[PDB]
Amino acid sequence: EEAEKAADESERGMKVIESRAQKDEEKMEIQEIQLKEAKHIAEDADRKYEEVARKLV
Amino acid sequence: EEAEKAADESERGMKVIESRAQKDEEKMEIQEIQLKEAKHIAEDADRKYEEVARKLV
Repeated sequence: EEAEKAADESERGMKVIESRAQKDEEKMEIQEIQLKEAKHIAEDADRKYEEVARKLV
Repeated sequence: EEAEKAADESERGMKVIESRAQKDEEKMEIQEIQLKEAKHIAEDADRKYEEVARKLV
């Protein structure tokens, strides 16, 4: 019971950190999207920079 | 032995998961850093866009 309880406590710890890994996986994925979008914009803003800068020229 | 093993599976679970959760925290932090760098590129790419777009106006 104590070992199983330890296993359960260990799983509870694990579920908090598994959930944390998942929160971080989700944040990572959100951030990965934000990265492709932040970089998309870095590039798009530069694409637009050139479109407008070209017009500026 | 199965319960202690379960404790060890759950504890190993935590070691792998905690380390993984940290790897995910790091990948997440990396995506945060990268999206922020990309976002900052976007802040400047957009800022530069604004400067040329404003200058275009």
